Amino acid sequence: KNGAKKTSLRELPKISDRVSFIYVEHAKINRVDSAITVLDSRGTVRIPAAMIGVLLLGPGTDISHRAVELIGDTGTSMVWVGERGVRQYAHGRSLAHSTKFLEKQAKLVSNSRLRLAVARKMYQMRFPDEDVSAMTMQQLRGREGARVRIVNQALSAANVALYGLVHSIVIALGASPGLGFVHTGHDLSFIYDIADLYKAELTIPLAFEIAANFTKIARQKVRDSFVDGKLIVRIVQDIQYLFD
Amino acid sequence: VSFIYVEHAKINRVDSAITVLDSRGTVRIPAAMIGVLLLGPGTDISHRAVELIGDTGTSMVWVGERGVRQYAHGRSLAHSTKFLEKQAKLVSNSRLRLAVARKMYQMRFPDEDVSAMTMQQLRGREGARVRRVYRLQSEKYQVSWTKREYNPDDFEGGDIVNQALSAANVALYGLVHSIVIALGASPGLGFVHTGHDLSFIYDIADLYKAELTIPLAFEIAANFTEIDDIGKIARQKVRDSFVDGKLIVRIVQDIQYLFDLDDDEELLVDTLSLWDDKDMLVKHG
Amino acid sequence: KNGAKKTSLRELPKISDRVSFIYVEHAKINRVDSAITVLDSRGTVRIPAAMIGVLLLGPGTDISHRAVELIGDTGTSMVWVGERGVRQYAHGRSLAHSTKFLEKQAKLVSNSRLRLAVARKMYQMRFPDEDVSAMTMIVNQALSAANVALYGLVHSIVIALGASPGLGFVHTGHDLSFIYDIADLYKAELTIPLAFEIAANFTKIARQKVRDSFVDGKLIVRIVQDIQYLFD
Amino acid sequence: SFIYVEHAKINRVDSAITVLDSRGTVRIPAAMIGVLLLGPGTDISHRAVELIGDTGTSMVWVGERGVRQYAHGRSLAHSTKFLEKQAKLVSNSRLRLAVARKMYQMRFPDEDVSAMTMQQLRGREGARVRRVYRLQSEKYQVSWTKREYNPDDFEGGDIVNQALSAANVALYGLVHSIVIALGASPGLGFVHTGHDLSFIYDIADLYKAELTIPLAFEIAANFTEIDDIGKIARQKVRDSFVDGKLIVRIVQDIQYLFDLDDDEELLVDTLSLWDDKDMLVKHGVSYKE
Amino acid sequence: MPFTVVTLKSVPPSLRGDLTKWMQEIAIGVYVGNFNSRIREKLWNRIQANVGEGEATISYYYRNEIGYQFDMINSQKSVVDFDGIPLVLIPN
Amino acid sequence: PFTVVTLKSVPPSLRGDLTKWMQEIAIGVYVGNFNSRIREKLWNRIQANVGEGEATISYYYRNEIGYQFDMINSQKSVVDFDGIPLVLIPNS
DNA sequence: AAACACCAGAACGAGTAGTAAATTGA
DNA sequence: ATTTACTACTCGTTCTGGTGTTTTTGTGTT
Repeated sequence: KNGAKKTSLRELPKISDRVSFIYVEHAKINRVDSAITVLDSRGTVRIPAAMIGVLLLGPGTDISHRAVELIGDTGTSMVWVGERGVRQYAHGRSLAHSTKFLEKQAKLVSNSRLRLAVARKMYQMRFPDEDVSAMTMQQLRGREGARVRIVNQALSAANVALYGLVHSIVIALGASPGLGFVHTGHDLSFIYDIADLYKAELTIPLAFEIAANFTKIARQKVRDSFVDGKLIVRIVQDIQYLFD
Repeated sequence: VSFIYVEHAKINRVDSAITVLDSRGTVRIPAAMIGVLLLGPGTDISHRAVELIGDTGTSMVWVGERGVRQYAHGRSLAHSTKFLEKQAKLVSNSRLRLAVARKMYQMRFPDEDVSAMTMQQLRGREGARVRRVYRLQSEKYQVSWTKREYNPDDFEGGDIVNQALSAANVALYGLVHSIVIALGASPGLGFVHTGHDLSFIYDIADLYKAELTIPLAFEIAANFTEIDDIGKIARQKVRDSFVDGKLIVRIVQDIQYLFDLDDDEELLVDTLSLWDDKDMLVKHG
Repeated sequence: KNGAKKTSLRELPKISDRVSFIYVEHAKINRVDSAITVLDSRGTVRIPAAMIGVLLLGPGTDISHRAVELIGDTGTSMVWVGERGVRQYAHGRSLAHSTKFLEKQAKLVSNSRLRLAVARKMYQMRFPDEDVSAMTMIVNQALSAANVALYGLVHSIVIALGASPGLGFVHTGHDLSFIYDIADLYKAELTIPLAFEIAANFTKIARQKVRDSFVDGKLIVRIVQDIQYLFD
Repeated sequence: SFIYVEHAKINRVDSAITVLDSRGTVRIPAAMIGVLLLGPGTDISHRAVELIGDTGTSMVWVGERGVRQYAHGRSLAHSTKFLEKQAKLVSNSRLRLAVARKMYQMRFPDEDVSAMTMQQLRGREGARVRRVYRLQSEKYQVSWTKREYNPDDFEGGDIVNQALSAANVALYGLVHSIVIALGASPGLGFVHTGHDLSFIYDIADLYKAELTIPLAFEIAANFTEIDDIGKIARQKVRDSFVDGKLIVRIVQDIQYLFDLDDDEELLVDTLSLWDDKDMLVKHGVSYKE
Repeated sequence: MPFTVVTLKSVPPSLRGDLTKWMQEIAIGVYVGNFNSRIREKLWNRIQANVGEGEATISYYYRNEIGYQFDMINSQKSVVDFDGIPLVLIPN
Repeated sequence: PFTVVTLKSVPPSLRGDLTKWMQEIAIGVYVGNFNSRIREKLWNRIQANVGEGEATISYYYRNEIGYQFDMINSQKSVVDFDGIPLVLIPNS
């Protein structure tokens, strides 16, 4: 045996019943006694992995192959961040033994008219109501532009947690971060799309609040926003509606 | 492109280059020479490095011992999706999904030709060929063999051959998964195999099975006994076969030959192996 | 010091957020390390005496002064049951320092007109419907078991408010008259049905039966509200 | 009619009980007990409780010489005469004045008080109380200024504030015991009310002026702070109780404040069948040593 | 989504650090975690097996007349049925 | 809610006291289901009758992870990772 | 390079058995 | 008679550091 065993799927909890995300910096992760570990000056720590959906790893951080082996084996994910933004989305297994979501996602995105229909659905979901959308081709580019038009710190932080939790639920449902209906030309299209639906209603309010209140500080408001909004379920709902 | 393998080392970063500390010594590699980066046991990669890899389109795949396993992965090669979308197209429309099924059933039957036969006769011909090659190698290695009877849970509850057959097929699945995900394709969008998350990979593997793995299992079963750890030595034999890299250059081609991606845009594989000391623009010592 | 400290009033749980009763037999009870211990052949059990409302002390048992001193100080009640029926009660403290229900009880029971009022409201609240109102002046084992558990639980509830068992509108002529009266209400609905279902046995079980009965019926708050709105 | 037991064990034998002390086994039938007090070092059977319940005998669990109460039982012959005569009486704003007047006069024998109002009576009560306080103070040359009843903290306090409190608590306990033994209720009060032990405070205010304050002052005069004043107080009161003359005038005051005739009075007779220095053995107790 | 608590005594270190993936450590041999029934009814068959000679106990939130249930493996503390309620025992 | 206590190096005048509002399911592990004011008074009855030893309590709640807990005089600690409480284990 | 099984011993806390001292926390 | 503080002495469990190994538990055209 020479070790413990790897997890299964019926000993794993869904992402609807989990914590959202953790942060880590100036540390170094490892494996020990069939477990995970963290080590800063303040002292050792440990980390449950079957009760999280995202890890974030900041500067001065190190990590070892035998930890990744373990985290991935649960359904969790890894994300390296910094002063410039997120980077190096990593992930392991997916908590879905069937591929219906990917099949239908491809059946859609192959054709172009269905792609356009779903993109219009999302364009009208981006805005406060239903009849506020516009039935045009590219005037919605200027629409989104005008809608976009010591605070970028909170902007980023929230955007990072958002991207990560999306990535997690996407791979746990069975979708693909590449088969996107907008933003295409990369491998994170479905992610960069699904995240703009909530960037507006989440990032900016508390970002401005913080930037006004000058005297880390954001990640409590971000988690409270998650717990209240119920993102982890509303997103699954949006997706089952967007693909049917 | 260039592929690479690292193990028993400790990575870190310099201005725009890598450093791989080990027992022999240290190395240096500007990141615009790497391509894929197959990490491995005994490796502590840093953060300040990763944020470089990400900024060069380089890939990375936490693997076992010579790709016998796949444990994680990051963003694919150069952040592209050609294979993915051209796979989704071919599998969605049910007229193309056969032009790439009776097309792959051909490359493993070189003599015969089948462009008219359909999805139900293929099955019955494939099955017969496999039943034939199995008995062939059986009577070659003077072994008893009737069929592929087993149970997934009670692995240690059957004959000695099925054990190693399964183990080697699994290591093959592992390497195939690794390379596939490193390119940008998808496992589940399969043509002959349906539903399961790892179908395209079974479909690929069925090409390489009958020339690499059963000639391994039957030997492994003849020259060994019940009081052993056959499930360990199969993995090690396939690890020893995967060293050179005469199966990472066939896969890229057997992929680019299905999706019909052209010749000018093809990929050129190079299974490098560091500490050859014949390189250019690579500090050392 | 020289021992642990006694129980306060805010560290106790109300009688509604509690277990109902626990049985005992052929054992010996004592205080150990400031706890309540029960010894017997099978072994040695300890008792959470603040998450309970009554004990029943069957044959063969022995108990010591320094154990009742501790039980009483919670709100639980001791009762020495027996094959022949119930036997004498015990209670140390009342979980209330108001003395209001008792004031109104005395006020009401002093006179006789509004005593007979409740006397006939008994027949009213007892029998199924109001149209049946008449305002005109092998099974015995389980029957007595349920009746016993009910008597004890009634005693606990009564004392848990400030009330007295001695002021009996009917069954008077004793000190346990009030609880006899209150128990007459829920006897028929609960005692006899299960009594027959058991007396039809082919092989104690009454305890599981009555426990599940009370759990489904909410008997605690039932009786509490009955007494409230019967004295208000 | 009363009894006290300690450092013993009990069991039932043919309508009689069988104690078990160090020296020998006393015995007594189930007719002469009446009331029954129980003290530390007693474990009691089930067949004995059966009798003590099936005969009308009372059963109580008390500290050393009834200085504290721990549990109850039923009442002598299961009667409520005191309870009924207390409830019928307290539920009348007019009839609930004469008994109060009586209680007020038991502490003012020289003057009559069946003309004054309740509000005016507490003034003279406090007057007499402060008078006896200052009197005992000047007698024992003790620095006394006033009372302080803090039911939360005992630490700071004052030596007399500490000893009189404990003596009054022991008195409360014995009164509680006897009261519950008769059949009355401690909540149906006349002067005090709003709490479950008000009748206790009242019927103990009688004896508080002659039994605990002089004791407290003689305690505070010739003792120190390091000593366990709270332990010696209840011990002195236990000694004072061993006699049994205060268990008698209480029952005589109960039957007198509710206006119960003589033919209803009961026999209050203490008993001590086990001594270490005297001989007290007679009349039916068949020592089965 | 009940509350679950697990205790472990004299077990291999390949079960004292694995269980720290679901749960969390507050003291020695004391592991506390919140999750639902299907997960724990698997974790219990996972700990019945790879424990060895040592002991372990589980207790979860429920709805009975007292408010919880529990079970044991290889522990000397038995369990008795006090006419509906579970009470721990300590034999001789 | 559901409450779990842990005692280490305490007088025997607590391991038998606490057995009234709780049960002993293991050695140093006391289990109990009850409400909030009782809990918050016990946690002070225990803070002073402990002496040199150490104890721990954990109760059901409604947070992002699903519980809380408190520690007194332990060599462990408790740290917050941006809203969530996680244990610690310092260095020599 | 990183992480497990194994063994040797060293340190610290739970459990039982007798002695003296009280009847209790006000 | 019952129960607690206090002591000394076993017995057991846990902590920690040096060694020698292995990179890992294994359906998928039955």
